[PDB]
Amino acid sequence: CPLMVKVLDAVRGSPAINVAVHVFRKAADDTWEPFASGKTSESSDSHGLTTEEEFVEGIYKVEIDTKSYWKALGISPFHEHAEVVFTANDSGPRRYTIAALLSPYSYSTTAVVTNP
Amino acid sequence: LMVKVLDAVRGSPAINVAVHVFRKAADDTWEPFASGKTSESSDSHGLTTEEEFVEGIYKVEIDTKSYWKALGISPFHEHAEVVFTANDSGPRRYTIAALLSPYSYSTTAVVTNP
Amino acid sequence: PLMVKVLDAVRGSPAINVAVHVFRKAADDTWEPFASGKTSESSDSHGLTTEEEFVEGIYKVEIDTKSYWKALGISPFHEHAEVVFTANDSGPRRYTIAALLSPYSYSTTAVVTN
Amino acid sequence: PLMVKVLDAVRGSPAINVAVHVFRKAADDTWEPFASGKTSESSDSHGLTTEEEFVEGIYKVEIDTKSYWKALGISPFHEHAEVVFTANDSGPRRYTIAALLSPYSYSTTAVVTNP
Repeated sequence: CPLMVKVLDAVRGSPAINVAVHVFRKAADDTWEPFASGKTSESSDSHGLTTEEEFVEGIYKVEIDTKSYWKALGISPFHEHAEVVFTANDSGPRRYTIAALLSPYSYSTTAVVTNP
Repeated sequence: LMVKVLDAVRGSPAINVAVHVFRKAADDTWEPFASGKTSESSDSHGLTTEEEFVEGIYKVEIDTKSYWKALGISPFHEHAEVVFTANDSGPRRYTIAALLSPYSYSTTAVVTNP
Repeated sequence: PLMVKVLDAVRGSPAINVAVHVFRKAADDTWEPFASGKTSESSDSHGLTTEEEFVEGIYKVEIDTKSYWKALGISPFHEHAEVVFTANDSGPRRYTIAALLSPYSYSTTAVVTN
Repeated sequence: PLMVKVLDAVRGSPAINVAVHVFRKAADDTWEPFASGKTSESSDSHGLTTEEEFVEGIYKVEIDTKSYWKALGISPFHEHAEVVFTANDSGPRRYTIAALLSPYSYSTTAVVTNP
């Protein structure tokens, strides 16, 4: 797939399941146009959310509802959410894996961009 | 509110990194609050503003793109953000530690009791 | 059963032809080879996968990160990257060890399932 | 010349009283002890203060992360966290080793400055 979003819980060492993910595209005038939306689930290596649509050139935003993940576990976390804002600047076809590693007071975000 | 930024490509503090700050408006839009850029002097590896930080959802934007570009690297992210609620239980002491590579970053909050 | 992912944080790609050696602990400062090989990017499996199943115990994963960076004219801080951990304390599990490499930094994460 | 700083990414605080053991490689390729410390938080110095003078050679810093997490009732993934590195290879440097800890994850970074 052209986009893979993985969200990991670094305290449990597991995919963070039932996490809301919202992907957007920069529009003129600052507007963000919704591109994909979904919730994490698991089976095999696919412990994240995949879109089928490829990424033409632009600026994207991935929002991750990490506040609702922790609040479910009895934890009010530092971050109000995780956000990943990036350029898709190879105009030709690229694969994007975006991983978010979650703790109550920390997050980490990593991208892998490959050309198939 | 202290913001410390480390460069994982160079093994150094991230020198001359732009750090902006926002306070949440009623209009769901973000009202500015402060700016700053990380200054390496004596012992300080980060940008510390001189604020009287009240309660409310605050935003920290780090300009990682301009930082990596100026070093001839085409980074992944536009920037690295921390959105958090600052003083929901009296005064608190905040260090945001950010660690930066062209394709990844982590932000950690260190909350001490003043 | 064991997957090791090695990622280049500078380039945002799998770090390929990286040597990985896995060991089982045999006694004080004694390590038995468990499996080994090199990272290879075959699309979606970008890391090293081993057929061998874990029996209960302590395992060491050695990643030759220093060769990887030297082949790039970079003299990294770390001589290698090592992950030591206990396996199968509770039964038959799938382990994915990810290492994210930067010249002055490495970070390691583990996902353990079923 | 050698400083080791530890952050707890679960509790959002310095990791206080984590043990740090530093070894030096020997001409027979073994690990001879070098520096002994648990991490301390007095003032805003949130790490471990190693005093000894650094020569050219290979060093191993071991952070006992398992003891740390077991004391908060968490069974962590890792047995420990180590950094191995060649120090002082181009002359006297100052090392700050920064460790960030969660139970199934950790990172180490070096801040390397010229005195």
